[PDB]
Formats: sequence, structure tokens, C-alpha cells
Amino acid sequence: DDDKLHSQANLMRLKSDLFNRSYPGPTKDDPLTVTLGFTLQDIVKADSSTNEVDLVYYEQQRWKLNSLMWDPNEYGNITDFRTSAADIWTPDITAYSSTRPVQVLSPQIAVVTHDGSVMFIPAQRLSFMCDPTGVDSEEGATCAVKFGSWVYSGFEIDLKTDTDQVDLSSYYASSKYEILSATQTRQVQHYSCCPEPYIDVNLVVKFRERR
Amino acid sequence: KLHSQANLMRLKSDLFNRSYPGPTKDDPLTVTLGFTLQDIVKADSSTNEVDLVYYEQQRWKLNSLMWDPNEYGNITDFRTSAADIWTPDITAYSSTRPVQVLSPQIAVVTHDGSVMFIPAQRLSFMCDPTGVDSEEGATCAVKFGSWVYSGFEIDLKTDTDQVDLSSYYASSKYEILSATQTRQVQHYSCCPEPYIDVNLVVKFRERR
Amino acid sequence: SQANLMRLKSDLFNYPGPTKDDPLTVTLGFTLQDIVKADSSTNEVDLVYYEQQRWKLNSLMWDPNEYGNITDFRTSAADIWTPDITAYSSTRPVQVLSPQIAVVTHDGSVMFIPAQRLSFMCDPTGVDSEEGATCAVKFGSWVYSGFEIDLKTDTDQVDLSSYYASSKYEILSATQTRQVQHYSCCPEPYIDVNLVVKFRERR
Amino acid sequence: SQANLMRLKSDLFNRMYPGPTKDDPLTVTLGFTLQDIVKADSSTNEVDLVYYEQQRWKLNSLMWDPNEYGNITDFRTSAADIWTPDITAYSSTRPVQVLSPQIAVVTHDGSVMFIPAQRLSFMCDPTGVDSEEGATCAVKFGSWVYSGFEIDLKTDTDQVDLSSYYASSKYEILSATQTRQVQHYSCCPEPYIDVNLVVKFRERR
Amino acid sequence: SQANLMRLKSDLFNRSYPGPTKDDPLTVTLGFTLQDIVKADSSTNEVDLVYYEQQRWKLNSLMWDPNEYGNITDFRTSAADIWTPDITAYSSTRPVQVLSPQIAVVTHDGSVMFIPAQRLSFMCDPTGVDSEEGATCAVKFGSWVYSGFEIDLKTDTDQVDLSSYYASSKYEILSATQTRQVQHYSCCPEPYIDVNLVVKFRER
Ligand SMILES: COc1ccc2cc1Oc1cc3c(cc1OC)CC[N+](C)(C)[C@H]3Cc1ccc(cc1)Oc1c(OC)c(OC)cc3c1[C@@H](C2)[N+](C)(C)CC3
Ligand SMILES: COc1ccc2cc1Oc1cc3c(cc1OC)CC[N+](C)(C)[C@H]3Cc1ccc(cc1)Oc1c(OC)c(OC)cc3c1[C@@H](C2)[N+](C)(C)CC3
Ligand SMILES: COc1ccc2cc1Oc1cc3c(cc1OC)CC[N+](C)(C)[C@H]3Cc1ccc(cc1)Oc1c(OC)c(OC)cc3c1[C@@H](C2)[N+](C)(C)CC3
Ligand SMILES: COc1ccc2cc1Oc1cc3c(cc1OC)CC[N+](C)(C)[C@H]3Cc1ccc(cc1)Oc1c(OC)c(OC)cc3c1[C@@H](C2)[N+](C)(C)CC3
Repeated sequence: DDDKLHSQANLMRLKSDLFNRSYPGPTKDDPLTVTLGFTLQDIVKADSSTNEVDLVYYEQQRWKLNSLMWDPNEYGNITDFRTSAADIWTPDITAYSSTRPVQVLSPQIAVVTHDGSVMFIPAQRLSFMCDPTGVDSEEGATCAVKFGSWVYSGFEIDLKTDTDQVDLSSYYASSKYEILSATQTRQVQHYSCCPEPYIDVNLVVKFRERR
Repeated sequence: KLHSQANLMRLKSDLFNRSYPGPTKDDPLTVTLGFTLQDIVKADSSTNEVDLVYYEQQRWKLNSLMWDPNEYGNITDFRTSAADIWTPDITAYSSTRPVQVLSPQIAVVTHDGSVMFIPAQRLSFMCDPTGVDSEEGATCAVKFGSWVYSGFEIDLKTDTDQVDLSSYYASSKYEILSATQTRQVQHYSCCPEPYIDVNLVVKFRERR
Repeated sequence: SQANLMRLKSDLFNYPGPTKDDPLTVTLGFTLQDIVKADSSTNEVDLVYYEQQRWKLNSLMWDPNEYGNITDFRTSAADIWTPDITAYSSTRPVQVLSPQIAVVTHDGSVMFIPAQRLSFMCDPTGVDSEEGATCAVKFGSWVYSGFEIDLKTDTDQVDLSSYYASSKYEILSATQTRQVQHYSCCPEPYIDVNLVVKFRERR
Repeated sequence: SQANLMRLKSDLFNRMYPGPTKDDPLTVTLGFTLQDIVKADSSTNEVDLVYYEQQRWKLNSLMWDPNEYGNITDFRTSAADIWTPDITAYSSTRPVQVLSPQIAVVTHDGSVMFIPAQRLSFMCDPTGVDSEEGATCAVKFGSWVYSGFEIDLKTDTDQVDLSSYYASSKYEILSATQTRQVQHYSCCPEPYIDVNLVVKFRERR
Repeated sequence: SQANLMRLKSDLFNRSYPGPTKDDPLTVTLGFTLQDIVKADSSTNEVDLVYYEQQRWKLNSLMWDPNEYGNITDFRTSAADIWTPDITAYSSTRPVQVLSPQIAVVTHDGSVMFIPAQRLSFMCDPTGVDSEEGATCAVKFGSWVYSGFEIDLKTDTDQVDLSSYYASSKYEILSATQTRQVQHYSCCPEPYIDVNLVVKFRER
């Protein structure tokens, strides 16, 4: 009950050291790479009257800041902590073809590790632009939606995925829709309009009515 | 009475302007979870969503919240807003829509440092209701647990294997065949932490 | 006189809820305005009503004589404690239709009357018959036991003087009744006001 | 310019009107501009309107003299910055949805103009809408918590402004009026004042 | 450098805009990028449009010398933290739904660029959308509270950007125009400015 009082005291001081003394977001001089991963849980609805499809997925977001690092030794072997997302800067990762505000299904809480890495995994329901024509056929339908920063250019936020394969191991086994394939791919595009690169992660999902 | 009010504000002030940042590997917390199913409102076989109304009883206990009632005018408990205290981030793992909260976000803290919080909710979750119009009915399942704490920081426990059905609405469109809540612990090659959840399985069918 | 009002509000504000030794009695009453919807596919009924709430606090007494003949004021419900009155068989969050503003009287009584839309559990079978349908929903505190909060009605007649004359549904009767319940599981009384409405398709 | 304005506001907002009282009652003028009858639902007896509600009142505690403030005669301010009346429809079926910025104009004479655009669902039986006669519905507007002892209401005209009514609405407008009324109930000594919005309308042809 | 930015932000905000006035009017630039007509409801005559508005204005109190601040030329700030123009649709039938983060980019010249993505329901008779010639609807945008003496609204370009319009929408766009309109009304000596967006569209 004195180890425990002492360990709490260490956590509160770490959080005050990082949060109260000592983040404006990335700049071209100090750019940030966010690692993104999708875990598709369900294609919930495919609306052929409006060409909207609703997905439920988790989005794992990961980045690393020097100003969040600390030494576990000065803070009682604390190697990580949970904190509300409002306590830290988080990337404005946004779907570029959503048709309604994304609905958050999970607690807005992040895990900060001693080397400055942050991991934040919002579960979400998204309506996005998609013609589901062909979903009732063997070859199925294909849709795509890009994710990336809304306001930071490619000189300030970069992105990558650890694999092209969307994680399907939690995909709902009785969904109305069967997944034929689902890929997530970093894409850098150059436009003449603009000297900065446009970076996004493209999520391509091919699916059909479960038979 | 004007005195008991004085003692309540003082207790609160002592507990809340003196010194709890959430559980850690060094200071883990056991959350006891129990479900009371009130209604299955809707089963949608076009999207495989089912809507439940249920109560989620959450209980945990902290040293930082204990007091001696003798020192505070015999006060043995008090109510406080859930924003005022740490609460566990218990979450359904296969919801299809944000849960809608039906009850006041206020908890009851007891002098032994136990907290009870009972959010009533309507939840849409993933569920194929095929067979609901048959004798055998349909079965669905949804896992609840911490979103961000592993089994190293929050352990979950049930007080019973049975979901409380005694308040189930007797004129629901659906009748309950069985409703159980089973703690489960799981490990993955990738990761060293245990993951703990409570699996809510409900078998149900169209009322006769 | 505006002078006088700010000074009273000044004096009074500068109440953390009831306790077992300082309990609170809340008076409830309902003004049924409309049965807007009765969905027989889900057994949900939607009602629009005013939830009349009143309680009295020692804290809020004053002399209309020490303050320019000011017998009452209005204040945002957000500046004051209000009881956590909740339906016990809603299916959706309640939607509030009116400003959240309370009226405090010099006798220390607070009146707060939100108009609200509520979906609750109700089988409307029989609504297209002469006998019509009958549904019930109970209201009461969610987090205060009957040791800290008690309830009462001023009358058992639901106020129907504002019932919408052209609703799809006519009201055959509507009663509001304080209930006290005891259960073996639990050592506090369960107190609530039960609203029972009998109604049928208008003809 | 901005120094004068930032001073004005600091002065007015730092030297708060606690609402009207019986001793100092307030008159609020209301008028409606009806834009559209968006939907009429005959299964639930709910009609939806989109309108602008012009509210206007006048406080002594919001007067200033322009020459002490660089010839400023008016300013725009967030409506959460000032008291605004709790004007409410008495028979809505869904929370009212606000379609415009919650910003008011204060003028040097202490008068305030606030004009929220709103969408409103309200209790209305649309029977007869598919006929030449049309349907008729009414909704009353007034203060939720102030009786006629603290808030009096008025209109400048009892004709609803239809000059902006949408030309290709599903529903044509036959007439629309806004009438101040004073009610006295046996229960209560206070007068209750409202503006009654009555609309007749039919399916456009 | 992370510190140069953390100081620039201090100087501008927590060390000093009550919006525009008749003596200090603001020019605001508006342009539309249309992304999807999602739905046209002929039972209620509403159409739902997903689109972006590019807003741009320049303020003196947002000027700074780059070489006094680490060669920082621009930054990103939350739109809640700066004044932003009250640009509103004059005939929407439901509150706007915001699809993107509400973050503006401020440049050293004091210019501000803000690009909200939104879904907007507005009044629109879709009669004709199932025929070769389509249906035509219009929606005007402008300040709700500031006349043309306080906010002077202009288009950035004369053209609606259709380059990112979703190719597999239920509805094809046959044309879309954006045009600044000035009107004098008899209540008031001030000019009133809006930008009218006119869209002709039909079922794909
Ligand atoms: C200068 O502006 C742009 C440059 C380039 C494009 C759009 C542009 O339009 C805008 C983009 C963006 C914003 C505002 C825009 O206008 C005011 C704000 C937010 N960011 C900066 C993040 C992007 C977000 C963003 C939004 C739309 C977008 C790409 C990025 O559109 C595209 C697609 O996705 C829908 C797509 O997918 C298959 C394929 C293509 C495009 C666009 C790409 N076109 C057609 C040109 C080529 C092919
Ligand atoms: C220990 O728990 C309970 C004990 C007793 C009951 C419910 C219980 O379940 C809960 C009740 C309550 C809470 C949480 C509960 O679970 C953890 C939190 C909020 N309070 C404390 C305020 C009540 C709110 C409340 C909620 C449900 C409720 C009664 C009160 O259900 C009933 C009815 O209304 C739905 C009803 O109507 C005819 C008739 C009856 C009941 C219940 C009463 N049964 C069936 C048992 C007997 C008859
Ligand atoms: C917060 O305060 C109120 C909020 C809302 C209203 C009155 C209010 O004020 C009082 C209510 C009450 C009292 C005193 C009040 O203020 C000193 C004394 C006792 N109770 C607590 C029981 C109610 C009883 C009560 C008294 C008056 C009353 C409604 C209920 O007024 C109305 C009507 O009936 C007269 C009526 O009839 C068709 C229609 C309407 C109203 C009122 C309702 N408006 C205009 C707003 C809407 C339409
Ligand atoms: C003084 O009162 C008004 C005078 C003039 C009009 C509306 C009026 O109603 C109001 C307008 C406005 C407000 C409040 C109003 O009421 C108190 C708040 C602030 N702004 C400045 C934003 C306008 C916003 C505004 C709102 C509606 C509006 C025009 C402007 O309606 C019109 C249109 O479509 C929206 C349209 O295009 C098809 C064409 C026309 C109109 C109107 C213009 N008529 C028919 C008369 C002429 C041509």
C-alpha cells in the first residue's frame, strides 16, 4: 500500500513532467511519419440507392516524438502509460471520400511508451463513396477510400503501412458480405498545381454478398 | 442536516483536493462486470445488426477513496459525476454504432473505497439473426473489455455466469432462451500481455 | 430592482445533493402532449410530454422584503443541482425540447419543467380496437436510493389539458402514481412514479 | 477602429443583465420568414418547417454613445456573450435544429437583433393537404419560463414574411399568419403570451 | 525551431481580432469543389451534397516576419482559436455535417486558408433528374450577419472545381457555376453579397 502509493506518485509526476513543462505538430524541418494499419471488422451496409458503403474497422495509428521520451529509471521503471487523446497531439488522419462524419466506437485514449512512441487505435464506423454494383455477383464489387492528413502536406506528415494486407482475422464471420481481398497501400502522388507531395494510404476492398 | 451537508462537501473536498491516475502493472485493478438484459429492441437481417438495451454494472475498489464514516458525520457513501473520477474504459468489441447512454453519468462511492457505476445503454452490435423465427432461435455474441488496458493493468471478473434476465421486458418482440456472460483470458504470439474480456452470448427468438 | 436581483443571486449561490440524513422529496407530474409514434415492429412508443419537477431547498429561502419585493427568479439549470430523474424502460436517449431553465421561489422551492421526447418499451397491440392499448413507464432517480430521494405526485391525474387534439392517438386514460418497492436483493426502498397510458387510434 | 470596438465590448461586458423581472419587464418582437415546408408526415402527424425567426429586444445596459467610441453605431457578437430570450415552440416533436450562426447584432441604442434560421418538427395533422382546401396547422411560440409579467411579446405585422418561400417546395402556401395572444388560466394569476403561427398549405400543382 | 513556432503562436494569440467592421472591412474568397451528390429526395425536395469550401482571408494581426521567427513561413492552427467567417448556406434544410478537421493554415503574410469538407442538405426539386436534361438547383452562400460593408465576398476563380467529383456517383454533374451576386434591399443602405452555386445534374 506504500509501493502502490509510490508507483501512483511516479506516474502523476511523469505526466506532469511531460505535459506541464518542456507539441505544435510536425513541420517541414521536423516531419513526422505515422504508421497506419486497418483491421476490417464488418462491411455493415452497401446502399445501391446512394452509392454509399458503411465499414466498421479499427485504425491503428502509430508515431514517435522526442518530446515524449523519458527514462524509466527516473520514474520507477514506468515504461508506458495510458492517456486521454486530448492530452497529446494526434494526427488529423481523415478519409477523403467519407459521406458522413465518421462515428468513433471506442474510448479516445492513447498509449505512450518510454521511447516516445504513441499508439492510438480508434474503432470507427465510416460511410464512404462506393458503387456496390456487382456485389451480388461472383466477381463482386470493388471500392476504395484514401486516408491521409487533411492539413499537413507530404513535407510534414508522411505515412506507411507494415503490410499491404488489411488485417481480416477479426472480420465478422456472419457479415452480409464476404471479403475477397482488402489491401492498404501508401501512395505518393505529385501534382503540377503544388510542389509538395500528396501522401495517402489507399484502402481497396473487394467483396460480395455471402452465398 | 445543514451539518450533514457540511460533512458531505468536506469529505468530497478531502478526497478530491489531496490526491488516482488509473491502473498500472504495479497497481492493477480488478473490475467486476455484470449484465442485466432489458430488451432486444430490433434485429435487422438486412445488415446483420441487433439492438440491445441492457444495464452494465461496473465495480471496482480504490484505497484513495476509503474514509471512516465516523469522521464525516456517519456518511457511508456519496454520488459523484463520472467525469470527477477515473472510470474503466469498458467497451463492446463488435459494436456497429456509438453506444447511446440512457442513464445519468454519475457513480456511487462507498466508504470502503468501492465504486459502482451502472450505465444503461442501447447498443447496436454485429449479429446475424437467421433462425430467430424458428423454435431454436438465433444466437449472438459480443465481447466486452478494456479498450487500452491489458490483463496486466485491469483484470475483469463476473459475479455469476448468468446475465440477469429478471427485468427483461415481458412484451419484447423477442424472447430470451439463454443469456450468459463468461470471462475469458487469451494470449497471442505477438504480444506478452494477457487479454481479458467478458463474452455476452444471448440466444433468442421471435415471441410466440 | 435589477440591482436587487443580482444581489440576491450574489448572496444565495456563494447544495451538493441529498444524503440519508438530509433527504430530498421531488414532486413529479406529467403533461402528456402527444403520442407521436407506436411502432409495432419494435414495441417502442414515442411520447412528447413536459416532466414537471419540483423540490425545495433551505439554501434557497429569502425574504422578498430584504430584496425589493423579489419573490422569484429564473436560472439556467446548469447553475444548480437538479435531480437525475430517468425513465426506467427508455430505448433511446431522451431528447429535450425546451430551454433548460429553472424557476426558484423565495420559499426555496425549485421548479424545472423540461419538455422531452421519449421512446420507451411498449407493445401497442390493441391500439386499433375499441379497448385500445395500455403501456407503462416508471420514472425515478438513477443513482439516489430511496434513502436519499423520495418522490410524490400532486395528483394522480396526468395533465391532459395540452394533449394534441389531432394526434394519431387518443388518450383513454393516463395516471401517474408513486410506487414504493422492496426486494430481497437490496436493502434500500425502490421509489418511482409510474405513468400508465391507455390509448387507441383516433376515430 | 478595433481599439475602439475592443474597448466598447470590454466596457459593456465587464462594468451582466440578469434577465427581465416583474419590476422591469422586457418586450421582445418576433416575426417569422417561412422558407419551406420540407416534409408532412401523415403517419405521425408531424410537419417540418424551415424558417428564420427574427427576435428583437432593447436593454439600457447595452447603450453607449458613439462619440466616446469612435463613431461605432453597432457590433456583431456571439449570442452566448449576451442574454437572449428563451423563445420556444410549444408543440415541437424533435429538438429544434439551428441552421445559422449564433451571432447577434447590438446597436448603440441598446437594441439587439438576433435572427436564427431553424428547422422544426411540430405537431400537425396534414389531412386535406392533397385537396384544394389544403391543410391547416398551428404552433405557438413564446418564452418557456417567463410569463407575461416578465416578458411581453409583440409582432410588427401579423403577416408571415413569404417573400423567400421556396418556389419549388412540395407544398404551396395558402396563408401564413403570426398573431400575438394573451391567455389566462384558472390555475395561475399570470398572463401567458405567445405568438401563434398558423399555416395553410397544400401539395403544389 | 519547435521552439521558434511555440513562440510565434504566443506573440500572435495570447499576446493580443473582434472581427471586421465598416472602417476595417474584410475581403473573403470562396470557391467550391463538389465531390458527390449522394441523394436527391423527390418526396421532400432536398438534395444532399458532399463538397469542400475553400475560404481565404488576410489579417494584419496575423502578419509576421519569417526571419525573426526561424524562417517559419506558415503554420496550422485549430479554427476554434482564430476568428473565421460565418459563411452559411441560405437554403439548407438541416445543420451542415462537418467531414474534415477544423484546422486552418496561417501564412506569414497574414493570409488564412480554411478548407472544410461538409455534407449539406438544401432545397432542391429534383424533377427531371431521370431525363437527358437533368434537374437544376441552386444554393446561395454568404455571411449571416455581416453586410457587404464588413465582409466583401468574392470567388477565388470563376469555376466550380469538378475534378475530384466521384466518378461513380448515382448522379452526374452536367454543369456547376459559382457567381458572386450583389443586391440592395429596402430595409438597409448596405450592399448584400452572396455566392450562388448552381448545379445541373442527372441520374448516371
Ligand atoms: C489542390 O487540390 C487537389 C490536388 C489533387 C487532388 C485533389 C485536390 O483537391 C483538394 C484536395 C484536398 C483538399 C482540398 C482540395 O480542393 C479544394 C483538402 C485536404 N487535402 C489536402 C488532404 C486534399 C484531400 C483530397 C481530396 C480529394 C482528392 C485527393 C485528396 O481527390 C482525388 C481522389 O480522392 C477522392 C482520387 O481517388 C481515387 C483520385 C484523384 C483525386 C484528385 C486529387 N484528382 C482528381 C485531381 C486527381 C485524381
Ligand atoms: C438490483 O437490481 C434490481 C432490483 C429490482 C429490479 C430491477 C433491478 O435491476 C436494476 C434496477 C435499477 C438499476 C440497475 C439494475 O440492474 C443492475 C439502476 C437504477 N435503479 C437503481 C434506479 C434501478 C432502475 C430500475 C430498472 C429496472 C427495473 C426497476 C428499476 O425493473 C423493473 C421494472 O421496470 C423496468 C418493473 O416495471 C413493471 C417491474 C420490476 C422491475 C424489476 C426491479 N424486477 C423485475 C426485479 C421486479 C419488478
Ligand atoms: C418552469 O415553469 C414553467 C415551464 C413551462 C410552463 C409553465 C411553467 O411555469 C410554472 C409551472 C407550474 C407552476 C408554476 C409555474 O411558474 C410560476 C406551479 C406548479 N406546477 C409546478 C405544477 C406547474 C403547473 C403549471 C402551471 C402553468 C403552466 C403549466 C403548468 O402553464 C402552461 C399551461 O397551463 C396553464 C398551458 O396550458 C395549456 C400551456 C403552456 C404552459 C406553459 C408551461 N408554457 C406557456 C410555457 C407552455 C405552454
Ligand atoms: C430583410 O429580409 C430579406 C430581404 C431579402 C431577401 C430575404 C430576406 O429575408 C432574410 C434574409 C437574410 C436574413 C434574414 C432574413 O429574414 C429576416 C439573415 C441574413 N442574410 C443576409 C444572410 C439574409 C440571407 C437570405 C435568406 C433568404 C433569402 C435571401 C437572403 O431569400 C432569397 C433567396 O434565396 C435564399 C433567393 O434565391 C433563390 C432570392 C431572393 C431571396 C429574397 C431576399 N427575396 C425573395 C426577397 C428576393 C430574392
